Amino acid sequence: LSTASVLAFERKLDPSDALMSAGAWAQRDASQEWPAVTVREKSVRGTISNRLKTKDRDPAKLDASIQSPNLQTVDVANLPSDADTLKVRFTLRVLGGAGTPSACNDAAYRDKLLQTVATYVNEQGFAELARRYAHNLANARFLWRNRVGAEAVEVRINHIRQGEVARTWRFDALAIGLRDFKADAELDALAELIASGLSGSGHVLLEVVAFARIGDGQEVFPSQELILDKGDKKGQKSKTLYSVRDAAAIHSQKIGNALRTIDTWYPDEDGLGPIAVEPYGSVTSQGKAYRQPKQKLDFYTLLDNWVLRDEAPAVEQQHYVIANLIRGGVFGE
Amino acid sequence: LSTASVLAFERKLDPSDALMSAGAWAQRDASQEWPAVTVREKSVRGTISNRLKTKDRDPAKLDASIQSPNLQTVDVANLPSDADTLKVRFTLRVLGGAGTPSACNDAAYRDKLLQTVATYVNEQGFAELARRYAHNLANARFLWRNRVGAEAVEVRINHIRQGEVARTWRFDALAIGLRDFKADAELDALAELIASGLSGSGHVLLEVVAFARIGDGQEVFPSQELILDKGDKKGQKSKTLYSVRDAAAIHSQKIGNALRTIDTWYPDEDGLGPIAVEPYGSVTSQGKAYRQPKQKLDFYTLLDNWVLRDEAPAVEQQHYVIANLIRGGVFGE
Amino acid sequence: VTDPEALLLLPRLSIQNANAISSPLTWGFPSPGAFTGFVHALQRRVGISLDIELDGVGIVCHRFEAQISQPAGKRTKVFNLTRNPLNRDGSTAAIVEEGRAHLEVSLLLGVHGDGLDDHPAQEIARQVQEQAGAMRLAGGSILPWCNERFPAPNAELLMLGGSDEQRRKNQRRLTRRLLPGFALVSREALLQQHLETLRTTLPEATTLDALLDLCRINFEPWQVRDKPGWLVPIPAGYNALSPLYLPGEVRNARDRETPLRFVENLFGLGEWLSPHRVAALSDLLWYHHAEPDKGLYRWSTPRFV
DNA sequence: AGCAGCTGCACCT
DNA sequence: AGGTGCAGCTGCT
RNA sequence: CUAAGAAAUUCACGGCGGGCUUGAUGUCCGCGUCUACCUGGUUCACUGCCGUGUAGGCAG
Repeated sequence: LSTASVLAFERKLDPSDALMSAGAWAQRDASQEWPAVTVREKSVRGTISNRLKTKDRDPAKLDASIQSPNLQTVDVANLPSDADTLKVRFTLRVLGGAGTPSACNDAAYRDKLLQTVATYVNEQGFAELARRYAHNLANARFLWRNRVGAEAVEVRINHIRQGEVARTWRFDALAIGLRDFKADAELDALAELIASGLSGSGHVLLEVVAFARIGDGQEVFPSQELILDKGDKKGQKSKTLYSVRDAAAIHSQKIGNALRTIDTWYPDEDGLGPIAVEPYGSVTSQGKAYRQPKQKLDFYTLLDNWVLRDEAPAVEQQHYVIANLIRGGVFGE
Repeated sequence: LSTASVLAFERKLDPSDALMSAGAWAQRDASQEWPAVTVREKSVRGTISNRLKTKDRDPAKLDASIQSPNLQTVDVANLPSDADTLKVRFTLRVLGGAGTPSACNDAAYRDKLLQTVATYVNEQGFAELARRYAHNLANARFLWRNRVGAEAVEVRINHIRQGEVARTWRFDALAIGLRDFKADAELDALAELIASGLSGSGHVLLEVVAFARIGDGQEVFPSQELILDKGDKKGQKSKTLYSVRDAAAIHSQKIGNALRTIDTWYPDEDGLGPIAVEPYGSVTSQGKAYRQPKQKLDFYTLLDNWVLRDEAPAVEQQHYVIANLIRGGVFGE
Repeated sequence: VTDPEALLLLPRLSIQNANAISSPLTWGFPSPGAFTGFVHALQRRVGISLDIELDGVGIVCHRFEAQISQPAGKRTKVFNLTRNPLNRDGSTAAIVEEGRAHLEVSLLLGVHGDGLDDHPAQEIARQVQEQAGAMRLAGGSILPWCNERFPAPNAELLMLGGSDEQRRKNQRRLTRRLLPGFALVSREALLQQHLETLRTTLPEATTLDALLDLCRINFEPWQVRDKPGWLVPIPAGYNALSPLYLPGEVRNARDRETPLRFVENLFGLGEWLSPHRVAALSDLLWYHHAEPDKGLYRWSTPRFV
């Protein structure tokens, strides 16, 4: 028995693009007609602040570079001067049926994998994973830089059963930290709903709205696009922000990456905090791979030891493997 | 007698390119001015997630590969943020005269083929194949990934005889599963209609519209294009969705492949579900060919045993070869 | 060669997945031989049973939509393909490139037989429409009726009937239904004229049909040498590479009851024009004729200017 | 008493 | 996201 | 009798870090817009009465 040649997993926990709108705090219950945060342009005169090559550290060349500065156009998004609260809204569907791949070659490999995940579900439910997902919804981690230095963050989560709301959760997202996973009754009820969605025993659709009290006219941070070339035929536009229908918006993969920031079992440390679940669980902001393949704690070696050779790892690493299965991806040769 | 050197069956069950649109649930009766779902672009930045070679498990090399960003441009298609229902509409014409090939070099072989399929219609009608095609139109199998995890799917089929609607069918596509084949009076009436269209007793025209209740602003999945790479050149857009006049669409052959998923008589198993009918019946998702030529259950040897050798196979294998006749093809040496 | 007694108008034919390449040199609109074969199969299917003959096609191409893409670092274009099913060993398939397209075209068909004699015009038009709503045109399916409820019925128009001024008024009111699209004609005379005035430098013929339909940028005596119309390459027809062959003597024929030959494509120049620029609406009818003593098997549109 | 197929291998730029 | 052939091969008789 | 006849692309993803664009300015001289017309084309389908009536008529 060997691993399959092609083997692919569709994602559970599908979010949408989060849209931004603006309003005043304590009108946030009437925040259905709040106007969108629009993306504008402004001019930026760039100074000289890079490290020099020290073949270019001659003072005459430096002053000649300072005398002629370069200029860009830059997309920017601010709150209005009369509104102090950013509202960010998206929808998230929890699907279930996490072990089944969407593509496979070997029948014996997918049957061994299916009974492996069946034994995992029978040992413990999705309660740890859904507890951590509900925590990452409770604290507003999906506000990436908009949460930083906010005065008050409040998350409203609506389980939507038919076209109307079935249940409502209200969270103070600054009390629920970004560091540890506590216990709370409403948080455990949300975790039970997410675990019921992940187990295939229901169809879970939630609407997540987050209100951050930042200040009047302050800068908000939508998702940022990719610029390949830049010339004078444009405005020397050097920064593009993502937008859905003239609304500053966040990419769906950004919200998804902030949802699955649950991995506290990586071997290097635990005082740093959780990271996102990746094969060779890596942080682009730190340029580093936790769970290196030289240690036996990346996703691929753990999966191959669990399925092929029946070496079941510790329950923390089993949580990590099933989290990587819910995350989805292309796993094969 | 021998096989003709050319053999060419024109396809029946011609579908159209299914166009997508969006709106709210319980407005689906007035869903004629529903706006089209459009294809946007966005940027993705990923990490290293695939399997590394055993020579490339070096941790310094892994960190040095991580510290170079991985950026793609991706075509995406979403629902609007105030619509939760995807509407997929296509037209399907049934022609009839399922026996006659478009080309046959041997005259006596085509006469033996014509009386063979004539005797097949005389033995029983198309009602097995017609009931299975009406099942695949009843459950929304043509919603390929859009059906997965949907809240409520609902199919409306309008038979149009003249310029106006002759008859209407209304189905809850989630009650009708994808595994078994039931019997229902409306479903059997549609089966009679498509059987009479297949028998050459008319030219049936159908308009099929499927409403899936996914969620507000969620992602839909149209067809993807085939772009062969410009290898020694710049990087390309790494996903391209199909669109007909700025409306996200599913390919015609994708709907056709979803329609003829009727074959529950392949020898390997019977609980894995129906597959699409083709000679050496092979699914691309499993990557493995059922109905191998080393067993005598593929299309070519069954056709040669029924026509040339006059060994009539079992009634489900006659159903299989009749479905391969309706499917069409270019057969010969 | 034969002036039609009447014209039938296939009003707005939408076609999905039609063949785009249609030639080893062109890739755009399909060849006119496809439309001539369409009306010959239509005459075989419903034309014979009505004491009607059909002779030619006029084509106007209301809209075009090719399934192509430009590969992001080049100025050329590639075709979008389909995923064929797997081989019998389940490995993969062999990629053969085909070019699909979407078309909106109208057809002008000439009639000589007992048109208004045996049957009225409305029933003839309706059953020819019903016959053409069950076949395929150029490798791609005729897309059936959708929420276009207006453009359904045809107009069987008698050519020489009525007064000559009334003839011009009814052909103008039929041209009023052919406004958005641009009709297609053959331009062999313009090809030979430019071939003769180019032969003052060098005697080559394919280099003419190269130089006729590109953007020639001539230096300052920066200008662009321009033709007054929309000159395109077309597959002009077939010229035989072989003598005649009996129905049995070649293996793997389409039928053992019809003679066979090996052929090559002759290429010529066509032209897209506005339909108001032609005064006689029977000038646009593409006839295909055989000269079987040699290989010259032609589609053109004679009696046009 | 062979036959036909069949799989597999190799070529090659 | 190759066509080809042919050497060898299996074989059971 | 149509370079005919046949076809599933597809699974997954964090683009963000930061910035002073500034100084200075005379828009201005001159000019013939005229001649001639039916708003009615039934153009206000109204107001009130007898009659249980919306059925039917009346009076100005």
